[PDB]
Amino acid sequence: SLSPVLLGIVWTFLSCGLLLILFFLAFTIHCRKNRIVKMSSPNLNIVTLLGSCLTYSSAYLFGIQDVSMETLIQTRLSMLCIGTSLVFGPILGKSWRLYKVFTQRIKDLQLLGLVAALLMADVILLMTWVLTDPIQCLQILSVSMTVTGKDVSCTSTSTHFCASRYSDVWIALIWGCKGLLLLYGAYLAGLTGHVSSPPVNQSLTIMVGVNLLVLAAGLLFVVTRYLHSWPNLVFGLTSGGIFVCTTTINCFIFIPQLKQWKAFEEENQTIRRMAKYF
Amino acid sequence: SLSPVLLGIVWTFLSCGLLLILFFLAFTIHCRKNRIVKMSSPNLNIVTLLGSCLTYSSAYLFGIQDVLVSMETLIQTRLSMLCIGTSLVFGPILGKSWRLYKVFTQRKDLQLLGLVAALLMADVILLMTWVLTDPIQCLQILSVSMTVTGKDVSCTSTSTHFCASRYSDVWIALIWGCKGLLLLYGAYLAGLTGHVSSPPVNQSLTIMVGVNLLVLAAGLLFVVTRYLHSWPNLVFGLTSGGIFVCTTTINCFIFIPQLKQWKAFEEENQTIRRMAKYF
Ligand SMILES: CCCCCC/C=C/CCCCCCCC(=O)OC[C@H](COP(=O)([O-])OCC[N+](C)(C)C)OC(=O)CCCCCCCCCCCCCCCCC
Ligand SMILES: CCCCCC/C=C/CCCCCCCC(=O)OC[C@H](COP(=O)([O-])OCC[N+](C)(C)C)OC(=O)CCCCCCCCCCCCCCCCC
Repeated sequence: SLSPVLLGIVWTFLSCGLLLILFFLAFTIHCRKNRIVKMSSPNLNIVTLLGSCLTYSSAYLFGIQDVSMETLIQTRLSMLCIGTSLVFGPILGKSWRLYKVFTQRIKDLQLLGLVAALLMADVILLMTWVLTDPIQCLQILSVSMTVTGKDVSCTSTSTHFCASRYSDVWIALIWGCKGLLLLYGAYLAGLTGHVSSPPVNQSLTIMVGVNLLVLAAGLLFVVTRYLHSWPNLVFGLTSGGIFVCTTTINCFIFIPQLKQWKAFEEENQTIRRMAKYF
Repeated sequence: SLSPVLLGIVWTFLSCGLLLILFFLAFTIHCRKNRIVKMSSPNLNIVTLLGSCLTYSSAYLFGIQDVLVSMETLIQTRLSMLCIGTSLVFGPILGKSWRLYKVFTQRKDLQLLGLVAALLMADVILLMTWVLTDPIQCLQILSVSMTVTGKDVSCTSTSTHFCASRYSDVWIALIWGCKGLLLLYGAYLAGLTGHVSSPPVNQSLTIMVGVNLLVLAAGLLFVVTRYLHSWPNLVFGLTSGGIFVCTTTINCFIFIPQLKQWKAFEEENQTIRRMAKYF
């Protein structure tokens, strides 16, 4: 039921995003010991890039329709939740470390432990969601007689959807926990405001990321809920929102590093040129 | 409909909160030239207290049930009052934080009043669009559904009467979304002014406590209103308690330090007056 053209366009965009993420991974693994890369916590960037990979994979999984379907939907939604937690944890840890060293001074292990607890919260919520009530797909046909007190109307609808019995409670939980995390992250971004350079100070990236996150989540929640008879629109909007948010966050993280690195080695090459000239 | 004991208890608690807001308003207006009050923003504190009054008033309206047999406009007005009251409570705090940040980062109440006026105009245009496009309708629907799984088939008979909008989750996501973006910017502002001055002038702790309590209460009350419509006492008590807790906590965090630092100032004044009388 999905157009091949839209599928091809979305897959090409997601593959280009994955290639960009892999390029950033190669850059931050190869140039680990460089000053510009080393001062930007290259170990905590691996977790962000891994979460970005998970988010892109879930965006891919959002595009297959027919074939169970419950396992597919749970898999892609849990992949999205895990990937976004892994993307946003390291940034918050970096901001917290910058705040702590600035304010009357943290190893990578403690930050990774905090990120692991953050991930465990999501794992607990997803596990209790999957076990308490799965996302079983039901074919619903019914006849409804509407009485508003002034007019009588009758309608017969045969609808099919994949959802939980109490899906809004799990929604409100996941949205709520992520929102508390984002509020604390915005507080951290404010605290480490104009405290250092962009590659070290992850403050604009946090604000852009949380704003895009809230906007995309609201839009896609509404669109999935109500425009379910527009499969191409829902698929395109979901994939575009995931792609835009992930690509924007990763670009904000890594482009400053790339340009500062280019300037650093250009200066080193000029120094070597001067040494060779004499 | 609703138990008289729960109604009485909720009304007592809301009345006590409203009297506390009235006392804070009297303190702000009376001592508007005092140094501790003046270095705060009494004109903006008045707006915060008026928003608190609106939020306390809406909690009373949440307890009216099976009286206006008129029920649609009651829900519309109680929810619009909550939205406007939250805007009026939180806008002034953000304006005070922004003014503090801009004063100490250099290279005014009318401007902040204009900013919060725009903030309230956003909610006004959202609420007007909600009412005019998709208003609440109190409709009774009886229906039978033949729920069939991959291998199992069952039938159910449901007859329900609820007052809600046709595209209710659209307006929910919109208002929740705009409020959440403003609260994210408020958290950013609280971070920017994290340790810039004292709690009477600095509003970081009040902002963070308020946004956390607000998100938690809204998330709880959305779910319980949606899924526990068969528990009128529970939903009424929980909604009133959440509104009361949020408003009371925010206003106490704003105004108690003012009272503390005003009483200390007055005590110092009295001590020096007594020493002057001695000599
Ligand atoms: C950094 C990159 C990451 C950001 C990407 C943002 C994109 C989000 C799109 C996915 C969310 C919409 C889909 C909702 C679920 C669905 O498809 O329906 C199946 C169902 C709900 O179906 P339904 O209710 O939408 O439709 C049925 C309507 N009916 C009338 C029957 C009720 O899912 C559930 O039951 C709930 C599952 C919760 C699991 C978590 C979801 C993924 C979380 C990813 C975002 C978390 C981070 C951001 C949080 C926001 C900021 C605080
Ligand atoms: C500082 C003090 C203020 C904080 C007080 C926080 C308490 C909030 C409790 C009220 C919200 C729950 C009620 C939801 C609407 C309802 O009653 O159902 C009628 C209906 C929804 O009904 P329903 O969907 O819940 O039940 C019917 C289910 N059915 C299957 C039929 C759909 O309301 C609407 O249609 C939406 C109207 C939106 C108007 C705005 C609501 C009030 C706004 C107050 C909170 C804003 C500030 C916080 C935002 C979040 C933080 C970023």
